[PDB]
Amino acid sequence: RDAAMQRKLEKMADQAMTQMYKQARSEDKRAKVTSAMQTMLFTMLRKLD
Amino acid sequence: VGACVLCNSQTSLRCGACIRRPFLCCKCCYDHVISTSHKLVLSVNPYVCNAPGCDVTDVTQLYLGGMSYYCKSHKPPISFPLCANGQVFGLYKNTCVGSDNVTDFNAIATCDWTNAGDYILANTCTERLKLFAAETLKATEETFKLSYGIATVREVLSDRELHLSWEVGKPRPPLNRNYVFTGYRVTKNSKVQIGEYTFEKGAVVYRGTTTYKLNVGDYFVLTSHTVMPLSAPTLVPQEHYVRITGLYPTLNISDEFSSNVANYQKVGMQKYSTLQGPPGTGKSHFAIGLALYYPSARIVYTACSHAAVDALCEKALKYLPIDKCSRIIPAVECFDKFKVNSTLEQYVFCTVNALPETTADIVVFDEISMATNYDLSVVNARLRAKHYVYIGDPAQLPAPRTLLTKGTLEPEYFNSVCRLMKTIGPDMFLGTCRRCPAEIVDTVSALVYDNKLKAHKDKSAQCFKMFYKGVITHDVSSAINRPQIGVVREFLTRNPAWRKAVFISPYNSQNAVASKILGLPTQTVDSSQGSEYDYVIFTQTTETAHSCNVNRFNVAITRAKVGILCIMSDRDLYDKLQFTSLEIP
Amino acid sequence: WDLLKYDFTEERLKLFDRYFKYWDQTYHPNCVNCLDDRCILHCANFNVLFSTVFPPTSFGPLVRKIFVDGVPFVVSTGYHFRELGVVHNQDVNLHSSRLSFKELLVYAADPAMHAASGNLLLDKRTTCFSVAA
Ligand SMILES: [Zn+2]
Ligand SMILES: [Zn+2]
Ligand SMILES: [Zn+2]
Ligand SMILES: [Zn+2]
Repeated sequence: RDAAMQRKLEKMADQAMTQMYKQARSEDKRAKVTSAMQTMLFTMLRKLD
Repeated sequence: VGACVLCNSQTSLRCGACIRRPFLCCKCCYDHVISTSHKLVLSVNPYVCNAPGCDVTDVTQLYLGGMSYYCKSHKPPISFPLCANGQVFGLYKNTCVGSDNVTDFNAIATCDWTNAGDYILANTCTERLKLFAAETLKATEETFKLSYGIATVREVLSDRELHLSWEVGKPRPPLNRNYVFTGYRVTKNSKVQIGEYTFEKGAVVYRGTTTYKLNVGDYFVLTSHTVMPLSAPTLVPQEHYVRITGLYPTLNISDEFSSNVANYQKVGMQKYSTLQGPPGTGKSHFAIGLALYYPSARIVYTACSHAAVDALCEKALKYLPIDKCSRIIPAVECFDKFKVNSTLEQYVFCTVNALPETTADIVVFDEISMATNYDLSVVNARLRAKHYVYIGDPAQLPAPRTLLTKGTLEPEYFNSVCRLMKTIGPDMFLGTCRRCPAEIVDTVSALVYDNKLKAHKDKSAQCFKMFYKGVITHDVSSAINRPQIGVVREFLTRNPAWRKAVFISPYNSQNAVASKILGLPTQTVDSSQGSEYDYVIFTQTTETAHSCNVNRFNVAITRAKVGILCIMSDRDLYDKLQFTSLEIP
Repeated sequence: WDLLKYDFTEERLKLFDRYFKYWDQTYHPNCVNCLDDRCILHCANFNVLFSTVFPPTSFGPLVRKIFVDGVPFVVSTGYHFRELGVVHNQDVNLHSSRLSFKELLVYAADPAMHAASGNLLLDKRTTCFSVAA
């Protein structure tokens, strides 16, 4: 009982760890592309004459 | 993702109940949440029950159910709690140090900044905790600014005088110089900024940066700004050198800056230096002789207020080349004789909040007393300098503390540089006062300068003091002493020449009444700092801690160049004054 | 023709009056006002005919200047289809404040800014109209 209650828990804990890790990575890439897009627009606008 | 402000360990946990959401390690987060009422914790996803229509947000009452956070009521059979094993579940759980004591962080995070002890702890905690405390205090001040009600122009009596209708259900901020409002105009579906204003009781007399023909509809709100998060320490680590490092002194110097030459060399002896300059000692003279002593050095002159930066620019126009000086102005009328927004110029004059990320040979930060740890930290973050020169006076006014109500803030707790120059002493000192007469210089030197400040001028025999309590009346946010103003009237009638004097009082209402009845120009002690006048008439108007403050009294009495009359309500300061006693008529 | 003239509705009605005066079904110069899909087709046919009259440089994106945070932009706000006529955006925002991710995504996709920033091109290798490089 009290071992089947535990050894099945580290699996779900580990996969939750991995999930929120990749979610944080994707969220950071989101900010990266936001910055890149905005700076591209502001650099291309300066040529407008 | 970030680093535990108490452990520096890489962490993905932030406290959701703390206003600044600081990064905390698993152990530190656990100890903080179990020791305070802070139960909301932020991760890359906030620690809140995701059940439909559930309000459980406490970290100790949540479990990892499947792929989500659930309370005990809504959890699936397979779950483990968020808050367990003396740690908080999150990223980088294996890498965690923890802290033996979380008392300082808990106190800083949960304090309302209404006690002097909060500021003492902020100035005496760890450097990262100093940054966190500065962030929290500034954010709390900004939020408290929003607590004030909106004042709307209800009817325009005349020019420079208004009538305000205030928002119901919200408090009214005091109408003085410390609360600068901003006017807003009504449009179709939006709002436009029409200038920054200050108010006083008349009906309200308004002083705006720009003049207008404003009518009913315009309403004034104290503008608040986002508080950016601090990364650099309030002071760089101290380094002492054996030779002038990064600087090359000129071989020819004038007698105007000779007396500071040795101190200039001390600037090259260390990474940063602290200068204590009493009133009328030549802090600007020292700051500009630093540049003239190192002509090739690129120097950034900074100050919290636009006024001090403008004064530095005025001195630079006097001694420094105009083409080598540039005044940085963000997108208030300031110095406009240097080229505007030129970062790469050799001499860069800019306020704290508008500084660019740049390097320099010397960074001269003037008026350290008005500075906060926030300003020092952000200056260190943006400016990379071989040498830092902190210039000011711990015996003068600090930045006003609106939230502080219990206790008084000592000069050592104004900022980190203030702490250094009050505990270990300033790196160098300006010991000659060229402004005030001998009586005032001796008085201030015995009061706040440990009998070190010396007098350049002789006794002027025009320094007078009177002990007169009078009658104290209180309005919404100030104090009035009419009998003291009547005594000043009698003195003016018996001494008409003193009608050239400038009235100074620690209260704005007393200044308004004195301007109305006497005709003299009127100054608060807070706004009189940095200025000087031939003759000064000062009334204490109370015996409260505000008027009896030694730094405030020093600033008030150091504004006189020739003569001063002092109507004292406090016996301590009256006896401390080395002035000629006068009798009440 | 004037280069800056983009709405040729009056000319379309004039042509329809001149050549198909007694054609019973109603005609919509801009396909927005159609009653259903069949009327869309029926108007699109006559528009395809009449689009061979007007200059090639009046078909495409319709640009307008909009300031964001005080910065003047050049963004697409309408289109001139050869077959559908003139269509105007309904949710065009003028003098906005901040650009969210969707706003940046849209304003980085349309050829408005890219065309307005580039330099004029003239290629002799083909016959199709060319915009820029
Ligand atoms: Zn907290
Ligand atoms: Zn920690
Ligand atoms: Zn729940
Ligand atoms: Zn139709």
